[PDB]
Amino acid sequence: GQRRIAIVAKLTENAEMIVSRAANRIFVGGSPMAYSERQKVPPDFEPINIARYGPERMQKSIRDLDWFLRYTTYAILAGDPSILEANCLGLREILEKSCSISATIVALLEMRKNAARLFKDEADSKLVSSYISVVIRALDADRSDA
Amino acid sequence: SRYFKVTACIPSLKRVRTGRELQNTFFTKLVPYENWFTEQQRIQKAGGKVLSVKLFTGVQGANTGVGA
Amino acid sequence: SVLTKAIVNADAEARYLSPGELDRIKSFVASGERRLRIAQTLTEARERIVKQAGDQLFQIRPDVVSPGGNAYGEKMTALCLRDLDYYLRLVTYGIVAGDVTPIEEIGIIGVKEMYNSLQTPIPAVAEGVRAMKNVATSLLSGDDAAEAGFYFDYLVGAMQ
Amino acid sequence: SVLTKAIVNADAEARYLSPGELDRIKSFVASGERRLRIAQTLTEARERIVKQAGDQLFQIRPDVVSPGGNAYGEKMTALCLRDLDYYLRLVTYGIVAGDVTPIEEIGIIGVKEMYNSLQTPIPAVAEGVRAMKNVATSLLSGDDAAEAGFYFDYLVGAMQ
Amino acid sequence: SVLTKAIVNADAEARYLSPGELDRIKSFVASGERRLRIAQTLTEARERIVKQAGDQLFQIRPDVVSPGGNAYGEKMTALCLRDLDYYLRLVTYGIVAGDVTPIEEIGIIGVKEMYNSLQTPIPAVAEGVRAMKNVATSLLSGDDAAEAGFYFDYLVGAMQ
Amino acid sequence: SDEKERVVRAAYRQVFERDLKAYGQSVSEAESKVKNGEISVREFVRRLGKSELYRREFYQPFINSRVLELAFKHFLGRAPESRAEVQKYFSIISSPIVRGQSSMPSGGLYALIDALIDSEEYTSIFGEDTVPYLRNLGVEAQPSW
Amino acid sequence: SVVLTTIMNADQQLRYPSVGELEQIKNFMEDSALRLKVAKTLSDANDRVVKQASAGLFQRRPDLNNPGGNAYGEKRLGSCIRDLGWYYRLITYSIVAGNNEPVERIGLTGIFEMYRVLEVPIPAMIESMRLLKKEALELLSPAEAEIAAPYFDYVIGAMQ
Amino acid sequence: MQDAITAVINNYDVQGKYLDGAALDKLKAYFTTGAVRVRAAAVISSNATTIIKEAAAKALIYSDLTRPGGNMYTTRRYAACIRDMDYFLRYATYAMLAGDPSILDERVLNGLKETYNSLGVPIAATVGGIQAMKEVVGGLVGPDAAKEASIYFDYLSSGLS
Amino acid sequence: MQDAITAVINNYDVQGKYLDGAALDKLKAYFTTGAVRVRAAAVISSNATTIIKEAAAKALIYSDLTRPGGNMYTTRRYAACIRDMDYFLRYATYAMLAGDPSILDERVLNGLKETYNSLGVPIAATVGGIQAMKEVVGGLVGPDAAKEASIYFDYLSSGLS
Amino acid sequence: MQDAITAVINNYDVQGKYLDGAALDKLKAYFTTGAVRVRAAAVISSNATTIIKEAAAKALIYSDLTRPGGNMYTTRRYAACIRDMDYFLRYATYAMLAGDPSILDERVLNGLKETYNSLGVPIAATVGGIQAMKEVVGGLVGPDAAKEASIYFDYLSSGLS
Amino acid sequence: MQDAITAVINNYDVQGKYLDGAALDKLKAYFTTGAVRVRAAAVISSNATTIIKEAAAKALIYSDLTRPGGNMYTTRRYAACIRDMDYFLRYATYAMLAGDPSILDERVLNGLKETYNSLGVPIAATVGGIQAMKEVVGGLVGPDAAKEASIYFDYLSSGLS
Ligand SMILES: *[C@H](C)[C@H]1/C(=C/c2[nH]c(/C=C3N=C(/C=C4\NC(=O)C(CC)=C4C)C(C)=C\3CCC(=O)O)c(CCC(=O)O)c2C)NC(=O)[C@@H]1C
Ligand SMILES: *[C@H](C)[C@H]1/C(=C/c2[nH]c(/C=C3N=C(/C=C4\NC(=O)C(CC)=C4C)C(C)=C\3CCC(=O)O)c(CCC(=O)O)c2C)NC(=O)[C@@H]1C
Ligand SMILES: *[C@H](C)[C@H]1/C(=C/c2[nH]c(/C=C3N=C(/C=C4\NC(=O)C(CC)=C4C)C(C)=C\3CCC(=O)O)c(CCC(=O)O)c2C)NC(=O)[C@@H]1C
Ligand SMILES: *[C@H](C)[C@H]1/C(=C/c2[nH]c(/C=C3N=C(/C=C4\NC(=O)C(CC)=C4C)C(C)=C\3CCC(=O)O)c(CCC(=O)O)c2C)NC(=O)[C@@H]1C
Ligand SMILES: *[C@H](C)[C@H]1/C(=C/c2[nH]c(/C=C3N=C(/C=C4\NC(=O)C(CC)=C4C)C(C)=C\3CCC(=O)O)c(CCC(=O)O)c2C)NC(=O)[C@@H]1C
Ligand SMILES: *[C@H](C)[C@H]1/C(=C/c2[nH]c(/C=C3N=C(/C=C4\NC(=O)C(CC)=C4C)C(C)=C\3CCC(=O)O)c(CCC(=O)O)c2C)NC(=O)[C@@H]1C
Ligand SMILES: *[C@H](C)[C@H]1/C(=C/c2[nH]c(/C=C3N=C(/C=C4\NC(=O)C(CC)=C4C)C(C)=C\3CCC(=O)O)c(CCC(=O)O)c2C)NC(=O)[C@@H]1C
Ligand SMILES: *[C@H](C)[C@H]1/C(=C/c2[nH]c(/C=C3N=C(/C=C4\NC(=O)C(CC)=C4C)C(C)=C\3CCC(=O)O)c(CCC(=O)O)c2C)NC(=O)[C@@H]1C
Ligand SMILES: CCC1=C(C)/C(=C/C2=NC(=C\c3[nH]c(/C=C4\NC(=O)[C@H](C)[C@H]4CC)c(C)c3CCC(=O)O)/C(CCC(=O)O)=C2C)NC1=O
Repeated sequence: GQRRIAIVAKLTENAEMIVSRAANRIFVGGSPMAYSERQKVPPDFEPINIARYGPERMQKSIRDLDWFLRYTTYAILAGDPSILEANCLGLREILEKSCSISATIVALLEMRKNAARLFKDEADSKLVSSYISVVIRALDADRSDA
Repeated sequence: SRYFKVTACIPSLKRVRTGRELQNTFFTKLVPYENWFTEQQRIQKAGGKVLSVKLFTGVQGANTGVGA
Repeated sequence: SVLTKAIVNADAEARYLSPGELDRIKSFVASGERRLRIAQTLTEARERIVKQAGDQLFQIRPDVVSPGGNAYGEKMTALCLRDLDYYLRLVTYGIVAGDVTPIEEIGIIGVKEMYNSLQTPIPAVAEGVRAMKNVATSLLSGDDAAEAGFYFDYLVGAMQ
Repeated sequence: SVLTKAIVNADAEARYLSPGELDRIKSFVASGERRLRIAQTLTEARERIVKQAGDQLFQIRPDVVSPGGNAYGEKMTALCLRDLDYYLRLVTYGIVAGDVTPIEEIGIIGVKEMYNSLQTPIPAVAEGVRAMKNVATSLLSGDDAAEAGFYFDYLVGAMQ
Repeated sequence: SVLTKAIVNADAEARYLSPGELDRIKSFVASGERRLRIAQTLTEARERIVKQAGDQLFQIRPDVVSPGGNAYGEKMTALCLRDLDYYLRLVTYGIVAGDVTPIEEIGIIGVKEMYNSLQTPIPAVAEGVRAMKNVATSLLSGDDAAEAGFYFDYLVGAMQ
Repeated sequence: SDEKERVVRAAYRQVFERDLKAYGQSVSEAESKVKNGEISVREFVRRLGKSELYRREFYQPFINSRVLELAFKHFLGRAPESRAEVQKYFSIISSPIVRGQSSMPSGGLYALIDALIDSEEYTSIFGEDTVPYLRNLGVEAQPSW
Repeated sequence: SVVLTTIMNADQQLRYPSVGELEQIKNFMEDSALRLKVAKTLSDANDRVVKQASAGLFQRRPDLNNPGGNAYGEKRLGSCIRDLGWYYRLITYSIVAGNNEPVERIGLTGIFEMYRVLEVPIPAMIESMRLLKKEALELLSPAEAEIAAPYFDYVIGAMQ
Repeated sequence: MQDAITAVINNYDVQGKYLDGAALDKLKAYFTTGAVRVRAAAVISSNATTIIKEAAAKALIYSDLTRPGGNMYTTRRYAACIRDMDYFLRYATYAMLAGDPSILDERVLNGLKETYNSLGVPIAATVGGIQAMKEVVGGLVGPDAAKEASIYFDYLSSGLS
Repeated sequence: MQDAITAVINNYDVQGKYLDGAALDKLKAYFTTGAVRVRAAAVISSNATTIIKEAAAKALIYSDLTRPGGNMYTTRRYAACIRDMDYFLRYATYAMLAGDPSILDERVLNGLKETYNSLGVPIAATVGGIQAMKEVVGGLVGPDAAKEASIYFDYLSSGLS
Repeated sequence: MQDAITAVINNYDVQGKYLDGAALDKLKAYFTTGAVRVRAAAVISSNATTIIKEAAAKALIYSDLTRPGGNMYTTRRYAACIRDMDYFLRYATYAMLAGDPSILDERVLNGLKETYNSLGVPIAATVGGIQAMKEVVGGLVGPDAAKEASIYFDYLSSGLS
Repeated sequence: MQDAITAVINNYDVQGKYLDGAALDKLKAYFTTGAVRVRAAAVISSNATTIIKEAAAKALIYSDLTRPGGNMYTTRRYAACIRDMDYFLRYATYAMLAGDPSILDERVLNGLKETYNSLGVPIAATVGGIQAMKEVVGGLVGPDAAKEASIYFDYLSSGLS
């Protein structure tokens, strides 16, 4: 109930910072959140914001992180991570032609850890950590998925 | 009217079903005479084997009492 | 028989026998003596009916007793008369039974497959049964004629 | 009825009627005027039978007309007598029909659920039906008495 | 009980235990202490509750203690009190078990055939259970009495 | 305990489209053995299909060509998908005797229900233990024709 | 095999082989004399084609032999090369067979399920089988290439 | 199932001769039974539940079976036993009307002892209940066919025990 | 089917929005009333047969419906009417638990008016029975959940009528 | 099940050896003769009913088996035995086409011997009918496929006995 | 489903005529165009998945279908594509192997508009996706076999719209 409402409200109030830390960590060569339209493992082989990817890839890159954060709040209000895992079950096959999967998994890890930073770990810090861990767990393998 | 009491195992070798496939891989069930042939052919078609057949219900004389 | 059919129906319904079901038994047991008399008459005249049925069959369907036709030889004709006697015995069984399930479980199920394997003319066998029915009507009374003709027409319809 | 039952079975098996079924139809049509006379007698004695069955039921189970009784009160007893008349009418319908298809479709399927809904004693209603059976067999000859009463015990067994 | 139904539903769904499905498990393990306390508070007065429900049932239904009733006689009255104690044991079983499954599997499936073969008033038994509920609710606290009355009314609806 | 009743009441709902316990009817004879260990759920469903209760309810009021479409939804959880399928099942229903192997208790509804239950599709999806269920949009790939 | 596939359909439909089916069964054998040396040439390259395919696929996808790769290390490379040899052997078994049977029945029905707990990239296996198909025809003539290309197309058409 | 007429028909049909005077007399026996069986069956069907109640009262009720620690204890098991008792009565009436006990071995006795051994049903209590059952039913229908009913009841008891 | 939470989440997903303050306040309103609905549903489940009991006694029986020629005449029609009335009660309970009429629209209301028109069932009598159980449920549940229960019964009655 | 090619393939796959000279020799030995198998199968399919006719005439019919008392009494048992005869002939043709008795070992002999024992079927009469079919088939097909059909006919007869 | 061979026979059978010169010309034309069809079928296979990906990139993706609200907004809606497609391939590869519309009208394009209307699924978008695959298969297959594949794809698109 009201705990879940407060948890999702706390994510929504500063969702920008959570995406910002992950984007700045995995994207080097500029400011990733200048490309966000809201303003309007060997982990990283850091893509350059203009050289390797380009603007059209950059917009998808910035959008999908905020989309992931939004669906986490969706499942948080929901009872289970079904909305998450049904949407990240076969996602890497779509992504991997233009995806650094190892780059994205470390971004998800940073997102989970930063979201845990916000809360006091009553049950809230473990809840968001468990929900975001579902995305990474269902994403990695490339063969247990789909 | 008579039901054969048999036991058999039938493995599925083309689909690898993933839920409660233990009650469907070995069974004993009374099957009528009129349906026993078509039921027994299914086990052989699937690839399993029948372990035993027992007439159970009736007599081997047949003649009257066969119909049902 | 009627008892077997009624008991089977009530057993399938999971209940004791219905008011039609009991009265069908009382009427059958009331008719039993005349059933036995008709059976006694047919059994006593069993050879004459078979002979006249064979005569009428071979006079109405000569193609069977022609070259080919599965009834050319003397042994083949004897076998055909034996089959007519078998169906007469089945009719006598059914009359005393009161229903036709004993006939169906013995000589009516698979008859098409067997006669197609042998290539015997099933319409010819039906004609023989019709001749047997005519002989029985000639050698019986009226009400007994109707009662036996019910089973004879059942055999004719089953061979169809 | 017997006709509906035989025709339904023949249609379900996709075949013409059997000789045994035809014989049962002949017996049923033969017993028709006797069945009609029995039904006419019961219809003419419908009110005395209901009243005597009421007295017998109240004597055997006066508790039902007690304060903790389903039929406590003159209006509840009138409803009990009305149900009694309903079941007598159903018995006459079954008598003329020769079977229990109309009785079943009208007054037993769901009767347990309805009487549980109304909190009424099913064994008490069966006792009333048996009292009806006694009063009705008191006004009929022996074969006719057995004929009506055996429908009555069909109703009693169904309410069980 | 609760665990059995949850695991059965999950296995029928062909998946692990749902996160929501484990929530009922956590709630049960949380409320187990309170339900055990309520269970002992009910068990400490088994004969007293049976007594007071006895006065309520006998005063509400002189039918049962009537000459036509089944409680006429100290022996069968004692049998009725033993049945009431049986049902109190069943409901305390259900209270400790968290699901009504033990109650369903001990005393409501076939209870109708039970009391019909014994010729006993199902509404009278339901009235006794309701009086037992009233005495128990007086004997417990309101919040836990809500769940206890839920179990008791499930039993009342089951015997009806 | 309490699971055999759950399975049996689901069987009635799937076969007759609703529970018959509300009315008070039941196939008591075949009901016991499926609980009881002799015949499987497949045999129990076949006895339910060829029982008198199903014949009076889904064979009397309808045409044969409608009885096929209702039996497809009852014993297979789907609709007939091709014209050739309808010809096969109608020719199975319509004839007095079809026979399979040996015996001939195969008339109308009895022959059709045997053909439906012994089909390759039935004993690949609802084989031998499972009460048949609706294979609607959520469950399987839905045909569009 | 083609005979196995035809007999499967014939036994499934409960009938003999068809008039258009024997025309295909005979045409499957008449080209067997030519096809025997076709797989024989591929048979006598078995430890060479896959060895040269290793450098062709691992150079293309360089993440299969890196620290974050599934085939990192000598013994991990050996497993991938052994898988390539296995699939080459199976495809030769199928080309000396006819229909998809040897590959589909043994090492094709459930590769997704095997890799489900094994973590080996299906899109990488697609390029591996593409490379194998490309490096095995050049040993053959274009006349044999026409009798070889579809037999290699099935692996990369199935895993997709 | 084979009734008396069907049994005689089969008996002379496997041998392969027309029915004779012996068969006529054997069928005449069942024909001269004269519906006393159907009257007795009608009476038993009329008062079936009363027979079950009295037999249970003089078999198992007010005893260890109906107290804790019994196969009869609890409503589900009692309902199963009473349904089985109704099964015994109905199939006994069926065999009594048919004239032949083949139905009892067909579906009323075949594997019944094995199922009871698997379950835990006391055979002796059921047998004694059936023993009281033939007495009550014979008291009901009358002495004309009481022996005829008792022979099928004894056949069922011998098969069960 | 859908409920309050699922409806809100899908309504914001279709736009592509984060769950804002208004959505969290609607979930505020749904969650604060939760236990009342649960206890009301428990009371309804425990007293289901008696709610139908008084509803039938006050709206249907003792009228021309149960006499011959009425729709609810005969045991079959009586059992069918009570089963329908129970269907309505149970689905109203589901709608009250979910906080949404989508389940009622999806699995009850469609085909219902057309089926009743086909079979001749009196829709006015059905609406009267639904109002009867609405009154009975309001009496049983009490002030806490009376309105929340009654709104879905009123929805069902308005959809039928 | 398996034929010559599939048997060679999986018999080599069990130890993971590529097709060698002996394997290709076995495959060539199969392919060099299967055309005669095709002709024999076509002739058998065209003359199936006559083969079952003459086998029954010279081995089963005109005997006490078809006389009253034998297993071949009644048209039902006659049709059942002739259907079994047809099944044996068709599976023998399948085995001859495939060049491997795995089809007979799986879809013919599996669950047949003990079934015949439980049904009372005469195994000696069945074997005699099988040899009658083999004689007729050898007469029809000619020297080209006579031994090829006869080997699998003997396989079926030896499996039965 | 019909091919050219079956279509000519069916057309010449309802009017009861033997195959004349015109029928033999149509069958001859199909037999002469019987190798490019087989080759282009294999070319469409293998490169099927890349064809679908390129067609999706060319028509579907980079539009409103991917933004919030579209019918391919999330995955599983994206996943219903590639599926949905792989049909329109698969089929019409069947068409340009047994060349006749027939199959495309009986299995794929029949009630598809009704299903799409009941499920959302922009028909104009799914027709643009079809034309994209038409272009990609015309590019991959070759100069002469680009046609008749263009024919079947155009038939599919026109029938859908
Ligand atoms: C795995 C560690 C080992 C192994 C196993 C293996 N199993 C099968 C086939 C079946 N396994 C089951 C299992 C179950 N049925 C149930 O009901 C349950 C519990 C609910 C279980 C665990 C069954 C019934 C089958 C047969 C049907 C089927 O194939 O699905 C196989 C396949 C055998 C075959 O090819 O026929 C295998 C290989 N194999 C190993 O090497 C391990 C030691
Ligand atoms: C005579 C009117 C017709 C006719 C008959 C005919 N029958 C046979 C051979 C057989 N007939 C039977 C019959 C039965 N077996 C049973 O179990 C029953 C049911 C009681 C019957 C009726 C059998 C078994 C045979 C086979 C031989 C045997 O009995 O051992 C023949 C001989 C065919 C042949 O090829 O030899 C004939 C000619 N033929 C006619 O033309 C009439 C229409
Ligand atoms: C009388 C011997 C027993 C008894 C009966 C009793 N019945 C009611 C009320 C009703 N009974 C019916 C019955 C039927 N409806 C049908 O369609 C049929 C089939 C023909 C029957 C038998 C109905 C519909 C009612 C409801 C009222 C109405 O008819 O409109 C009551 C009243 C219950 C109450 O007021 O709560 C009673 C008492 N009571 C006994 O004690 C006898 C054993
Ligand atoms: C009491 C409120 C009502 C009542 C009851 C009554 N019961 C009997 C006899 C028996 N009751 C039972 C009950 C059960 N067996 C079980 O397994 C369970 C579940 C736990 C129950 C409740 C049994 C077995 C008997 C038979 C005797 C025995 O226990 O051995 C009687 C006596 C009937 C008689 O004919 O003697 C009575 C009177 N009577 C009322 O008036 C109340 C409504
Ligand atoms: C009664 C006098 C004694 C008794 C019986 C008892 N039986 C069961 C359970 C079963 N009984 C059956 C029986 C049959 N099913 C059939 O179809 C047939 C043939 C007509 C028979 C005989 C079976 C299979 C069951 C299991 C399923 C069921 O309950 O219906 C029980 C209950 C056992 C349990 O709880 O599982 C009982 C009590 N027990 C006694 O002590 C009496 C002396
Ligand atoms: C009762 C208060 C009123 C009444 C009702 C009545 N209904 C039927 C028959 C049916 N009712 C239903 C209903 C449903 N099926 C569902 O799945 C749902 C929603 C989940 C509902 C509401 C159906 C399908 C039927 C037809 C099949 C069946 O009978 O089960 C009847 C019987 C009509 C007849 O005799 O043919 C009746 C009488 N009748 C009244 O008078 C009341 C106002
Ligand atoms: C015929 C030459 C002999 C003969 C046979 C006979 N068979 C049966 C009954 C059955 N036969 C089978 C056979 C098979 N099942 C299989 O899977 C296969 C191979 C694929 C075979 C051959 C089966 C299953 C049955 C029982 C089911 C059924 O028949 O539908 C009978 C009937 C026995 C009876 O009356 O109970 C007979 C007579 N009889 C002879 O006289 C010949 C020696
Ligand atoms: C993709 C380019 C477009 C699109 C499609 C879309 N389709 C569905 C769901 C279904 N599509 C089908 C299609 C078929 N079934 C058939 O049998 C055939 C021919 C053989 C076809 C073409 C069906 C039946 C379904 C429903 C069942 C299923 O999914 O298999 C969806 C899913 C809709 C939903 O979420 O419920 C989608 C999204 N979407 C786009 O944006 C493109 C324009
Ligand atoms: C809420 C869960 C969810 C997601 C995330 C999702 C993603 C998603 N990403 C897509 C594309 C894409 N996504 C990306 C890129 C990226 N993707 C990332 O998650 C990274 C941040 C980044 C790489 C670093 C690119 C480049 C494409 C275009 C397709 C291509 O790569 O060829 C597409 C195909 C349609 C399109 O082009 O928009 C989907 C459906 N759908 C879902 O249901």
